[PDB]
Order: sequence, then C-alpha cells, then structure tokens
Amino acid sequence: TQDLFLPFFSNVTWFHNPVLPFNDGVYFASTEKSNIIRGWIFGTTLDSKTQSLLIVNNATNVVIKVCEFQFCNDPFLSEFRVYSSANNCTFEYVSQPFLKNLREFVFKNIDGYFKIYSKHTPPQGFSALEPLVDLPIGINITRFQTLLAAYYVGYLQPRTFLLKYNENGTITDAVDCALDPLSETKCTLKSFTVEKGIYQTSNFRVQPTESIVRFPNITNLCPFGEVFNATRF
Amino acid sequence: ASVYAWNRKRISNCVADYSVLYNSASFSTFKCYGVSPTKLNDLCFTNVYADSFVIRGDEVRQIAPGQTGKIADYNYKLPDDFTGCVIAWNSNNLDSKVGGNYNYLYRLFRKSNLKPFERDISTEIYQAGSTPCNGVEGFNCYFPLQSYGFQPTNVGYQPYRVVVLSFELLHAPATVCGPKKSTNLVKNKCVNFNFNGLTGTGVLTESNKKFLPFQQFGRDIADTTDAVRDPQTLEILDITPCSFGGV
Amino acid sequence: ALTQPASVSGSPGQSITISCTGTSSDVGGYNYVSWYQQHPGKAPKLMIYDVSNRPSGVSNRFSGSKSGNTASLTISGLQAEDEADYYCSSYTSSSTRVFGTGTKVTVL
Amino acid sequence: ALTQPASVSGSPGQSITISCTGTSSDVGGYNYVSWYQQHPGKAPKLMIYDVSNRPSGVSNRFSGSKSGNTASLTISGLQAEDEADYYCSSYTSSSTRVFGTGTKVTVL
Amino acid sequence: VQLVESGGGLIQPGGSLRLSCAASGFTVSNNYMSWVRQAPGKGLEWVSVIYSGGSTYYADSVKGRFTISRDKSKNTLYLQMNRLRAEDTAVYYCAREGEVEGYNDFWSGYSRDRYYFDYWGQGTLVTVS
Amino acid sequence: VQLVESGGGLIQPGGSLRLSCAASGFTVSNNYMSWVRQAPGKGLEWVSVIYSGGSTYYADSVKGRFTISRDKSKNTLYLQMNRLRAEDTAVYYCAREGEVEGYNDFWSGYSRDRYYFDYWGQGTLVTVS
Ligand SMILES: *[C@@H]1O[C@H](CO)[C@@H](O)[C@H](O)[C@H]1NC(C)=O
Ligand SMILES: *[C@@H]1O[C@H](CO)[C@@H](O)[C@H](O)[C@H]1NC(C)=O
Ligand SMILES: *[C@@H]1O[C@H](CO)[C@@H](O)[C@H](O)[C@H]1NC(C)=O
Ligand SMILES: *[C@@H]1O[C@H](CO)[C@@H](O)[C@H](O)[C@H]1NC(C)=O
Repeated sequence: TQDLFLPFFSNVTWFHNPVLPFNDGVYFASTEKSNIIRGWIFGTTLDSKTQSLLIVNNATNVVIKVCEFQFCNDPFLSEFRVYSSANNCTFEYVSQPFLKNLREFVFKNIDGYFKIYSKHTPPQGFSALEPLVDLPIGINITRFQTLLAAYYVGYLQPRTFLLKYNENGTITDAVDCALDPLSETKCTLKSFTVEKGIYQTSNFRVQPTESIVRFPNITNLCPFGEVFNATRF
Repeated sequence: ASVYAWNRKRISNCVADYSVLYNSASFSTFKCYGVSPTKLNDLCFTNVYADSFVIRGDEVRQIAPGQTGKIADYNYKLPDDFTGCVIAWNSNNLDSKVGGNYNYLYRLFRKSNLKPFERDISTEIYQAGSTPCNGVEGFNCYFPLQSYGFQPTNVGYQPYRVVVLSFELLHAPATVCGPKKSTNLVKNKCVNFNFNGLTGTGVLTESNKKFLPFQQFGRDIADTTDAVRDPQTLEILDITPCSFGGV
Repeated sequence: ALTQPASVSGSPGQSITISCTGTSSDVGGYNYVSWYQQHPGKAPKLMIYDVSNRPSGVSNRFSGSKSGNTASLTISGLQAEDEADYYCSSYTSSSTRVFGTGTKVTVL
Repeated sequence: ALTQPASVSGSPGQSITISCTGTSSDVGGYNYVSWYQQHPGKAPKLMIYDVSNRPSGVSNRFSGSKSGNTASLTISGLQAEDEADYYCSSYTSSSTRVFGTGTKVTVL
Repeated sequence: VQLVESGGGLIQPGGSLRLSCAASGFTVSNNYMSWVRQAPGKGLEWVSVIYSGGSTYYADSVKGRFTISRDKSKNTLYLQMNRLRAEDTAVYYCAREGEVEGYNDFWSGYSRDRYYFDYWGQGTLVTVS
Repeated sequence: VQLVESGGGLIQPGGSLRLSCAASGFTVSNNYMSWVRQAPGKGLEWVSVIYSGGSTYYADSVKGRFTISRDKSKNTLYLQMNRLRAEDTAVYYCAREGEVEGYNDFWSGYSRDRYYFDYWGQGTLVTVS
C-alpha cells in the first residue's frame, strides 16, 4: 500500500514544550509511569481566529474539542489555563481513557478526518498500531504542541510499504520500500527474502534542471481590439 | 448560507430516505454524478455531506464537475471525481423580499484561483495593481465580496437554492444507509446477501478467522469479499461461492 | 483643484472645446477624467467617463480627451438643449475627489 | 361539529390564542385543520392550513397548532386590521366538511 | 384565478333554484370544488363538495334536495337547489380546494389531499320566502 | 435605480444634522457611494465617499466634522454633519459610483475601478443660519 508512514530509520526529535510543525502528520511516543504526559494541542495559529483541536486526558474520560481556543504562551494542564473562553465551536467528543510503558501515537489529517492510531507496549523492535478514532473535524492543522517530560516526535511521509499480515491478521513485519536498494527489490518481488540474482527494480532518469522558454520577441500586440471592439460588424 | 460561506453538516448514523426528495417536483434540477437518483434507496454511504447555498444571477449551472466561471472558480468548486447529486430550485418567494434582500455575497475576483471543496471567509482587501495597500481599499485595492441583488425584474437572475449532496462510500464502515428492512440471516445455503450495500451471492458459514475489534471484513486478492462482520450481531461469516463447474 | 472657463458660447452647427487644467497627480497621472451636464434644477448627468469613452444612450457628438495635465470636452454640433453647465471630474488621487469650476455654455 | 368562542378581545402588541374543540375523528384523527379570516362584506381568506404551516403572502405573526382534539390559532402582535371573524375548518372525516362557530376578534 | 357566481335571488319555499359558478384560470376538474353558505350575519356552513371526478358529496342538511354538478365545456360549477326551505336563506360561495403541491412544499410530492380552501367566489344572495 | 434623499432644512451654525439617502435597485455596499454638494448657483464640490466597505474618506473642508455611514438593513446612505458653518449652505447629492463592468466594454474585466458617477439623488437643501 501507498500511505503516509514514518520512514524507517528517520531522525526523531527527542524533546524534553514548544510548538512543533504538523506538516503532513506526526508520530508521537513517550515512556512514562505516572502520566506526566497529559494530552495534545493541534491547530494553525491558535489565536482564536480559527478552529483548533485539543485533547486533554481528564481523570477518567478523554476530551476532544475543536474550538477557537486562546492558548497561553505556555499552556499546561495540574491546573488548566488554556481551556477558557471558547466560542461557537462545532465538535465535542468523549470516550474511554487513553494511555517501562512505551505509548505510541500516530496523528494524521486525511481529508478533514482526524485519524488517531495508538499502541501501548511495555525503542527497538516492531509493533503494529491499531486505529483508535476517526474524527470528522475538517480543520486545517499546521502546528501542534503537547500538553504537560520526555517524548519523541517523528514526521510521517508519503512512502509506500510492504506490510506482512500474520496468519492471525496482524501486521508482523514491514519493508520501507524507498529506504535502500535492497528494500526496493523486496517490493518488486513482493517478498521479504530475495534469492541471489540481479533484479531490475526501477529506472534511473536524470531530472531536468531548468525550464527555458524561447518565444519570438516580436512585441506587437495582436489587433484583438480591432476584431472585437469594432464599430461595424 | 451565502455561496461564499456555504454551510455543510456531515450526515451519519441515520436512515437516509431519498424517496421523499426524488419524487418531489418543486426541485428544478436534480442531476446526479456517479450515481442514479432512482437507485439511492439501495445504497450505503460512509458519509454524506449537504452543501447548501444560494446562487442567483448567472452561474446557476456552474455547480457541476468541470465547469468554470465566477462561482465555480471563486466561490464553490466541485472536484472532477464528484460522486453525488446536485439539487436546485428557485426560491424567489422565500429569498426575495418586497424591496431587495441584498443579503448574499459572492466573492468577486478572489485572487488567482480556488481548490475543490474549499471555503474561505477572509474579507481582506484584494489588490490587482500595486502591493502597498495593506488592509485598506485604495486606488487599485477593492473590497473582494460584493453582494447579490434579488427582484423578479432581474428569471435568469432570481435566486436558486442549491443543495449539493456529496456521497463518500469508501471511507469507513457504512453508517448511513437506505430504507431497507433487514431480514434474518441464513447460513450453509447459497444466498444473495446484502451486508449494508456489499451486494453479492454466496454461502455464509461460521468462521475461525479471528477478526480484530476494528476490522469489519476480509478481502481476496481481487476486489472480492472473503469474510464479513454481520451487523446487528457482530459475527464473522465467510463468503464462499456456491458450487459451480463445467458440464 | 480643477480650473475651468466660467462660460463658453457658440452657434448651432459648429463645435466647441472646453478646457480643464489641473495637476499631474489626478489628470496628468491617472486616467479616470469624467464630464457631466447639469441643467438648472436637475441633477447632473454623466457625459464622459474614462477620458476617451462615452456612456451609451448619449448623443455621439459628445467627445472628450486629455493632453497631459489638461482635460478637454469637445462638443460638436451644438443644439438648443445643450444649454447647461459642464463639470470636469477627474480621478481623486487617493480618495479626495475634485471637480471643476463649471462651464456654462450658451447657444446662439 | 366544531365549537369556538363566540368572541375574543385584546390590545395591540400582545398575543391572543383561539381554541376549537372537536371530536377525535377529524381534528384528533386527521391533520388538515385550517383557519380563515373573513372581514364583513368580504369573502374569507386562507390563514392557516396543514395545522402547522402558513400560506405565503401572509403576515408571519399568524400561527396555528392542535393538541389532540383541540385546535389553536395563536395570533401574535395584534394590529388594527386584524378585526374580523376567524373560522377553524378541520378535515372532513369522509367528505362531510365542518366549520367552527366563529371567533370575532376585537382589538382595543 | 377568478370565480364569478350568478343565479341567486328571491324564491318561494318548495320551488327550485340552480346556482352557477364560472371559474377562469382553472377548471372544475383540476382541483376539488366545494359550495359553502353563510346565513345573514352568521357562521359558515359547508354545503357540498365535488371532487375532481365522480363525487356527489353533500351535507346532511341538504341531502336529497341539492345536487352539485359541472359543465367541463363551459368550465362552470352548478348547484341545483330543489325543495328549498326557509332555513336555506344565506349567501352561497363556491370554493376551490387546494391545487396539488400548493405553496410548493418539497417534502410531500403530488399527493392531492392538501385539504383547505383556495380563493373563493363573490357570493350570491339566496332568500327563500 | 433610484436614490431618494431627506433630512435637510434650516439649521443654526454649530448644531448637528444627519442626512439620508435611501437607494433602491442597488445597495450601499455593491458600488461606491459618494456625497457631493453644490452651493446655490455655484460649482460642484465633492464632499465625501464611502467605498464598498471599510472606507471613511472625506474632503479637507469637512474632515473631523462630517462622518459618512450606511445601514445595510435599510439600504440607506447617511451623512452626519456636526459643527455646521455658514459656508456649508448648499444642496447635497448622494452619488452612486460606477457599477463593476459599466456598459461592459468587452475588453476589460471586473476591475472595480470604473471611477465615475452613475445616476444621482434628487438633492436636499441645507441652509446653515
Ligand atoms: C473531564 O471532561 C470534562 C472536560 O473538562 C469535564 O467536565 C469532566 O468533569 C472531566 N471529568 C472528570 C473530572 O472526571
Ligand atoms: C457561531 O457559531 C457558528 C458555528 O460555528 C458560526 O458559523 C458563527 O459564525 C458563530 N457566530 C455567530 C455570531 O453566530
Ligand atoms: C493466533 O492466535 C492464537 C490465540 O489467539 C495463538 O495461539 C496463535 O499462536 C496465533 N498465531 C500466530 C501467532 O501465528
Ligand atoms: C529579437 O532580439 C534580437 C536581439 O536584439 C533582435 O535583433 C531581433 O530583431 C528581435 N526580434 C524582433 C522580431 O525584433
């Protein structure tokens, strides 16, 4: 399949919080033991002029609201300060609570539908992330910020994968197709083990560097005023 | 809502009766793209939108895939793969008023273009000449909107209420369906099942394929279904074809 | 401001020119010089606009032009109805509009 | 038949309700209760129909409803022209139509 | 839409009287036509109603005495009154019912019912004495 | 297109006066609206102009004293005159600017500018004394 995945062996920005770009999706994982991580914030400008997603894990129930919030310079949530003066917003949501305990999250905005994936596991290794919710928010999100002390942030990219579904229907392995020449072979043969040989995976092609236009330099303007703006037809 | 700020409420988790709309005669234009208006009662959509607005003057027919003009390029552009219906009817006797209900804006000029299914309420001043003007309507910097004018004196220029139903039938488990009364399911017999629009013929059996709590149906190498989570019981049934062969 | 001759005169049949000198900001810089006709007791009427063009529904004898900082209304074939004052309204040069002093034409 | 109050009264500005009690056959069973306004010497005029709706071209202050076997015409913001009698015509219950006794409203 | 009436006047009890209601702008067969009378200074009493075709429905006060009819060619509505009585003194109105899809409701399509009264006639005086 | 004015009359210097210009057939927001006065037996002096939205532009002779406004609901153009003076004695006209694509010379498209004056109001007398 061709979808927005996290490219294998990518640089994840370990943070210890400032606002972070949410360019086309964001990976998120953090290992805690007392729920110091407390939610998220998503939006474009966060200055009450537009809508903005906001997730805060209340004691027992999650809270997902899309309101023209006014976020402080350093919003936090044990006293909450940003969730004040929300006007004329178009979404509310409550569900079961989220979250040596590694908790991963994938945040994708696909055609206005906010998709959240998660997998809490007790970071080498592999684990498939089952989907949690599909939020019909329909808002523009360009930056995001976590609501608080050590979390990682990886950005997704449109890179196709070769997902290996187990005999029980769970994703066991995956091949980042555009990671290295060997992995591109694994997509051509559609297998995780390739035999000794020489396989044609793709085709090299020098890309163009500049676009040159060479038109005649006769600067006469055609008499389209003499055929349209004429007096006698 | 005015065409520059068209409303949209996503419809889901209900029974959709398009009979009450298809047989009504007050609708002037009922054009459907990708679907037939008479087969809307037997379908199941993952999400159905309803983009309602009013478009008077010219451009009563610009609400269609692959059309250009001042409305379809600066106010409300539909994609080229549009799947849905476009309903319209003149509402001169509700959106007219005794004098003038100059209450609908249409966003002249905009900038260079507009992407499909996009909306913008920004009323910042549009500059066609020089840049200097910042939030001021100067010599060559016009207020972008410009209101509508409604009166019988203007048929080709009276308001036409438009509702653009946009069905998306591949995005999720089907949640809005037609008015079809469910029947009891029978197994171990070749039947022509209908699992919320998933039409097909086969013999349903109990299964051991342990579906995960989010997966709703299995699929074959081709675009044919192998297992289904039956509604109203959340049970996993296998679809094998009833026997065939040469003679 | 815009200066105009206080009055002009002519006989029916011939032509008359009407001048309007101003600065290089509005007439000499911009191109939206207009002309109007106002009969005593009536509201003015758009005679020339775009300083070349003429609004439809108006006698084609009316004609206008501008040479630099000076505007010109060249009426041709004067009739008896032409008796009225004519105001030259140029562009505004940043939204402070201006008008001429007025030229009361008298037909012989 | 349909029983109505012989007369009601009120001052301009406020609202007035008008009752019409009948059987469960036409008003309580069916949903085609209508209301009319007849000035002295004029033919009646359709005020309410479908016992919820109002015909276009009529002041929006007029409003109607029915609770079981009783119909209601809730006029709001009485003016001077409202002075006339009002008849409640329900459905017919197999084509023997009925009308109310009439409510002559008097505006103060 | 216009409805003009004629035929009423002074008449003795027991006689006969035929009323007329010429309808322009519509027909006696397009929408239901109904007769309704109003006693002098009194309420409104529905007299009879003829449907778009095949109905002779009357009121219990005028059954067997009045018969409603129409002429499609002349587009007129008629009401025979036989064996008149003193309690029939009233002004009679011919009322056209609601045209199908009246006021263009988009929820209910073309179901004729729309039971109400559209524009009326002018009314003619019937004095039985 | 119609433009009717009202509100002018006799007034003392230093007082206040609000003018009105109700416009039918168009709006105070479709095309630019401008006020222009004419002293008795004199030339034309542009008073002020409001653009389709967000402009309060006046003349140096009336800055800080006159304010131009409008009511979209009533479709009327207003002109407040505060601290009137003896030199403000004139008849005031409300002039609608050129609609976009005036007379549609099929060469240029929709650029609003079209700076000229379309049909005027009737004018109201303002005598400050
Ligand atoms: C969390 O959800 C809402 C949002 O603040 C709040 O009203 C509710 O009381 C909270 N739940 C708790 C405190 O258990
Ligand atoms: C109120 O909320 C609605 C829905 O988001 C929005 O369209 C509207 O602009 C808001 N403000 C007012 C004054 O209605
Ligand atoms: C599938 O799941 C069953 C129990 O749920 C387990 O016994 C079996 O090993 C699984 N199959 C695998 C891991 O291939
Ligand atoms: C294009 O430019 C060259 C270089 O000056 C000039 O010689 C030539 O005449 C130009 N073409 C035309 C059509 O004038």
